[PDB]
Amino acid sequence: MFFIKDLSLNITLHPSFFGPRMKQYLKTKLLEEVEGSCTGKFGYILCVLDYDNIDIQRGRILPTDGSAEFNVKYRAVVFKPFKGEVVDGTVVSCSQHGFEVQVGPMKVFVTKHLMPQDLTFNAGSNPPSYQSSEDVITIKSRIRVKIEGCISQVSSIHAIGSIKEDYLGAI
Amino acid sequence: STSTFQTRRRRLKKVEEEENAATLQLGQEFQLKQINHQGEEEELIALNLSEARLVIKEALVERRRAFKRSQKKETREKELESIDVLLEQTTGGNNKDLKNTMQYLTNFSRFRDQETVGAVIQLLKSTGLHPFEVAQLGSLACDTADEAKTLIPSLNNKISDDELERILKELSNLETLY
Amino acid sequence: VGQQYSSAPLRTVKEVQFGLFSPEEVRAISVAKIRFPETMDETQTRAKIGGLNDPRLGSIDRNLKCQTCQEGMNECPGHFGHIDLAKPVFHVGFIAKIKKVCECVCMHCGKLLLDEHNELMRQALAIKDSKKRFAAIWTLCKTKMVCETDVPSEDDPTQLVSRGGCGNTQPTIRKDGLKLVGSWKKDRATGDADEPELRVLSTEEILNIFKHISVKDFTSLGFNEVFSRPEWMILTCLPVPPPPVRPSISFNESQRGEDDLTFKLADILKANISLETLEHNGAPHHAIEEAESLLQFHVATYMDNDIAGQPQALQKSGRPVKSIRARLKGKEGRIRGNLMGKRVDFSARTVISGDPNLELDQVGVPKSIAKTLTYPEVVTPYNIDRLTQLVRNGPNEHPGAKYVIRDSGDRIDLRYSKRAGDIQLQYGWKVERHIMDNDPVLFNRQPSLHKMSMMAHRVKVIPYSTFRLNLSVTSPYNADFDGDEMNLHVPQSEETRAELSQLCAVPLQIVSPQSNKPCMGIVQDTLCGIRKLTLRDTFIELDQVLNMLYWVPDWDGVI
Amino acid sequence: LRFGEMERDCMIAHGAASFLKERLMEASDAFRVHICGICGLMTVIAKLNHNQFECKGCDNKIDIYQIHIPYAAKLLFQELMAMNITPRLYTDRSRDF
Amino acid sequence: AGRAALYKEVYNVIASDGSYVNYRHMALLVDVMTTQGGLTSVTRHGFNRSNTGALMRCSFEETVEILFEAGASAELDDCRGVSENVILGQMAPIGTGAFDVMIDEESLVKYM
Amino acid sequence: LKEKAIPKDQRATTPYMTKYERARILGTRALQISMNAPVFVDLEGETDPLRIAMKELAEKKIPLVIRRYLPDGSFEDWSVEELIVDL
Amino acid sequence: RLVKALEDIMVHYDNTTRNSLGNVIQFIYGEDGMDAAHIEKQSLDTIGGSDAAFEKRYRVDLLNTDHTLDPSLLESGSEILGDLKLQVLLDEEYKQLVKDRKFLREVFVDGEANWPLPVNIRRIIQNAQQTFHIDHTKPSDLTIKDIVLGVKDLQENLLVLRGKNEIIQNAQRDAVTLFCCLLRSRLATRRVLQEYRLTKQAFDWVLSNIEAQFLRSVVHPGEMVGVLAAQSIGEPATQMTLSKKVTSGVPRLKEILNVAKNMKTPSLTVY
Ligand SMILES: [Mg+2]
Ligand SMILES: [Zn+2]
Ligand SMILES: [Zn+2]
Ligand SMILES: [Zn+2]
Repeated sequence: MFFIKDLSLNITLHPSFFGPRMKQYLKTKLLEEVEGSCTGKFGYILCVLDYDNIDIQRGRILPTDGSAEFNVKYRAVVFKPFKGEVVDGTVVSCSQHGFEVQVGPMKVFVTKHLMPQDLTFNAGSNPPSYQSSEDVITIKSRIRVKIEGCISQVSSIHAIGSIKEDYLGAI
Repeated sequence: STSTFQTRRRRLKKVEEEENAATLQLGQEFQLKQINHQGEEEELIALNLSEARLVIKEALVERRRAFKRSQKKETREKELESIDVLLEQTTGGNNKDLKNTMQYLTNFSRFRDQETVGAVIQLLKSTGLHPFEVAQLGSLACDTADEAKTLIPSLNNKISDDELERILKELSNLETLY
Repeated sequence: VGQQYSSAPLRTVKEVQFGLFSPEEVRAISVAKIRFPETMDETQTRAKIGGLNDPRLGSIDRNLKCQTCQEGMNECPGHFGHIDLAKPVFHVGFIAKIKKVCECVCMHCGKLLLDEHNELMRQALAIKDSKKRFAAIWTLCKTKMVCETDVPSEDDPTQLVSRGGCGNTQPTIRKDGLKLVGSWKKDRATGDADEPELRVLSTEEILNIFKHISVKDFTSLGFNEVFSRPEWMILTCLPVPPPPVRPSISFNESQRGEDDLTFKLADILKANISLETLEHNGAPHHAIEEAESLLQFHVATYMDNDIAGQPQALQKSGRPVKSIRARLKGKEGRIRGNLMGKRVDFSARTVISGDPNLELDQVGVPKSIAKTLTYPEVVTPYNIDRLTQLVRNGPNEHPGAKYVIRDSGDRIDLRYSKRAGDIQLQYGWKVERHIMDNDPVLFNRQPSLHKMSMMAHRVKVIPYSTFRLNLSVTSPYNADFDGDEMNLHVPQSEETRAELSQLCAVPLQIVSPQSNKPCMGIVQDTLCGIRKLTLRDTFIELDQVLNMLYWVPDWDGVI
Repeated sequence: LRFGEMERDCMIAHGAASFLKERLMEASDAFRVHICGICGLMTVIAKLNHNQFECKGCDNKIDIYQIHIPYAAKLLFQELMAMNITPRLYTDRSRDF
Repeated sequence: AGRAALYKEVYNVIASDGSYVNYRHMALLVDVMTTQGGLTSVTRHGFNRSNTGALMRCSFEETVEILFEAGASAELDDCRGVSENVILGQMAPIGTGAFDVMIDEESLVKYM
Repeated sequence: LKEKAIPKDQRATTPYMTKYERARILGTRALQISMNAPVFVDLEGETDPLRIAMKELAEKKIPLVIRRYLPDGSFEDWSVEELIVDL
Repeated sequence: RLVKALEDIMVHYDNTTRNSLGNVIQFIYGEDGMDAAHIEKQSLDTIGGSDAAFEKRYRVDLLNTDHTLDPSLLESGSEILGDLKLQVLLDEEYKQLVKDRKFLREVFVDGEANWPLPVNIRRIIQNAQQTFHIDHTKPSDLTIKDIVLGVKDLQENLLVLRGKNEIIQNAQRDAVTLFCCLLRSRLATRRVLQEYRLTKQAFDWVLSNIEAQFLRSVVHPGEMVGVLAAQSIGEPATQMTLSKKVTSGVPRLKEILNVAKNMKTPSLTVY
């Protein structure tokens, strides 16, 4: 589900910060761009694992301006969904079309027309809810979701979920 | 424009993007065999929930130590605020994704102690099962074989129902209280 | 360098792969939809229509439209277009090879003539070269005739083992302008009576055999799998170069101004429309190709207009045509006149005059030239005082500056502006200043035949409009004074100044690797005088002696 | 002024690499084009605002590279493309050596 | 010996006109003409036929004719030569560019 | 193919700094100095960036390392600290 | 044409001269690895002269009264006269000079003494004579053990190609061979004490300076030789403003670079 993977980043650094502790700033600007990034290939880069001993390596100077390029090898906590993965989380928003279940940093939407038939959307419910036999689905409700499709965006990945299958639904 | 690593040579073509179902078919980046920065082949590290919490926490704790080096010259709900205080002193602040992660991760952490987590991995990574399955089993509340092999359908014939049933029983026993 | 920041990471081009366009890629790359042979004009109205040049292509009238991309000409590169063809057309430069492959591969079935079975072919296949291997082959396929069904193996010539099929005879092909003619054999002096058979090899037929050539048979000849399939030597879909390649000049507004290539493409499409119109209409069986050869003419002359065919495909004026090949030919032709040798900025050309007073390294730059020529200096805590005063002095008074560049990509024209007199210079900014004394400069006298002829010089800004140099540097330069002109170059970064002052400096070029000897000597007046001075006959008295001693700047002051 | 073929040769002889480049770039052409990672052709849409890239035809928004090349080179590559020849631009070594 | 005969002849052209030239210069030219096995001429037919870079070879007369048969044979230019980087406007592996200059973070700390 | 990169031993290139090497280091440093990079050597009162680089080289307090290239693709690493300045 | 045919050629870091593909043209540039700017026409004193006069300038014989060094030239001269151990080392110096006599005559059949060679040795000693202010009367203090060994130790410092194995070190011998012959021709026992008047301080200064100037006389890996060589031949061709009535100059140079089957004027010399 969650991943520890090795990856790199190329940083262009102005001559101005060739000071005594550029090792500090290199690691600082690394975290500012890396921590919180989201790509279609790698996914949510959540946190940089193992600070210190991050081998910056001997970086080369650019041909024209005195700037430097550094290839930074590091470990990181990586996370992204798959079109068949089953996870569980907390619900947030709720509408006529379904609810949005949040799993970690990710927001997964489930559609009414992908849930069990015997589930109604209550109109005058506050907060808004879904009703069944004894089952109650509101904000704080814990729901296990099956990921059907994965859609990648700019700094976010979203998924279409389903609870029609058995052993899913609510906990 | 981050990425980097493992990059082979896609000489034109490439080709027909593969669908990524529970058929263990994941993106090229996440295969059973992958290299490390030391320059050697290593098994893919698949983290399960609760284990991921310790992985992030340790990295955050040992971060603050080295973060203060330059600056010279438990009980579920109580952990929620303690991590929240830790976030505003080490993380870049705007990492709202990680804030959402830690709140979620500490809530649905099946285990607590480094003692308990260790024994789970020793039991799971001895069956010789594939990495993604190992992570899914130690993150979801499983009671029955049909509850397990239908949520993680990659298993099916890789292990008999009776053998998996014991593991789930030994998971429910080692499942730490809240 | 090109205005605006890019989120894409910058890198260097390590490898240049040379392949041929695949028709599927031509269609996929472009957003042309190009169909109208009419240039533009929205029914007489300004701006351009969704036909020729513009549909998501390059902008013209200082606008934005360019497939949402915007940017506006400057910055915006040239994205391509695709144009459909009624029938396949031969690429002019490949006619030789297309013919060569046709003699190396039999028709109908489309397979190799000789294989691993026959000798001489073995020694041909073994060579690990791209085009040397392709070169015979050739002769072992030029004999030749007959796509044989079975021949003897690596044993006794009695048991003939079979490989492929189709026992047809191969035609012998010659070159005829833009089309191919194949003469066949038979019919064993009983069918007919005497004469062979003559027919025209149509492009569609030719292409069909090429698309049937086997996978390994591509690589057996000088071709690659996913880069250069022989089927792409023949064009199915033609790419259309965007406006930056063939610019619209537009003098005034109600006038015109299109480049040579735009008209040729309009002639291609005009010819292409007719061939499409005829096909699904009442087409005269074999009077259609009397217009296909006209399409095999425009597409041919569009790429090359200098062939043994002869017609110069002249534009209606007497003018030939600026074909794409002509744009790349030696001298002032993109490669030799625009890439290997460029017209450069920060330079000056004027007449030279001899000065027996300037140092060996020194160059006498005129005041006017020093006023125009510019060096970009950085605002540094070492020269803020040196720069702020220089900016205030203005671009008119000699020791001054004409431009101030801020942290953002912004220009301040000091000669105009509104707050030119004020300005508080900031750390990190760039001030483009005048040529000061002792600025390293590259100094040239074309023709430049030497490592000399291009030397680094110290600047001493002097009155009068002539370049001035030491007499001893005349022989390495050459260089006389009978109306001789010389070039000058000014560096733009501190890094390049070092490359001048540490490798190109005049004092460093004294002794020449040319002939393990000094290339500079004291010549003329000073050489004639040094003799007359150093005579037994000649003597000097106090009054002149003291003067002569003072002329030496490194004199120890001891008479 | 002209910095011709003869003029270039002298700077090679001197070995002044940065200066030879600086004549050909910042004082001449100097242009920023974008290449696709797969096809070495300057065909990518460069919306330098909302970050949208794309190389529809190869189809990807991720693998893109920025290059500083002369404008005459841009022309050269494009003029060769009009003649059906693809001058691919790759930013990494493949054939080794 | 054929090389030596060529050098001895080349020398007798320049040295006959009251001019002296160092061994290495004529010796390099005489080698470049002979090293490849035959006599690689200083001509369009000679050296410009060799395995040298496709984009480099084009900067001499043939231009297009090479560029046509370079894409046909799918020749990859290594870009290790002068002309290659000259056209691409990059710093060529020439004297000053024959190497990479790097910064050491560890050494910088020592200098403070 | 992997490595490549001759270790800090086995180095067999001229230990002397070549005129081509020196001419760039002095240029690359002077550029950086003018670009507001931190200066290591105490300035006697000099303002010219190229002159500072010449004082930086004389005291060998330049934090730069040259990567000399061999025709095969492998390289040697030499620091300006190690390199001898004759010329 | 010459420039365009030689563009890529430069001396790489292993001191070989490749082009762009990696093809070696010269294993050591100029067959010695010396930059042309550090070279002068110095005379090889080994070749020139008769067999008789050669002996009167190089033969050191401690086992003779009429052919030994007069003890007025060396302070330790009188106590060395007749030493067997030292004559062996002196014979190893002279026997080397005789080997050089034949070696150079196997190369230069003409017998031309003056040839382009790196490092001026004439002036490097000329300075030493007046920098220390040494008189041509009072004897030296340089032992024969100091002189003959100091020269042999110097030859181990004149490195062109920094070697490690057999081949490169074996090619190292070949690269410096000619320079060593000139070195031994000037720094022979008789030459040092009789023609010059060096002291220990002057001798160790001369050695330290010959060594240092040689390391400067080496080719700096980076020098674009191809373009430098092409321009060194094409330029003197421009200044060419014009039995010996045989294809001379200009068009003869054209024919050479063209490589045509038929020469304008053939003619073969027979001996
Ligand atoms: Mg004249
Ligand atoms: Zn655009
Ligand atoms: Zn057949
Ligand atoms: Zn692409």
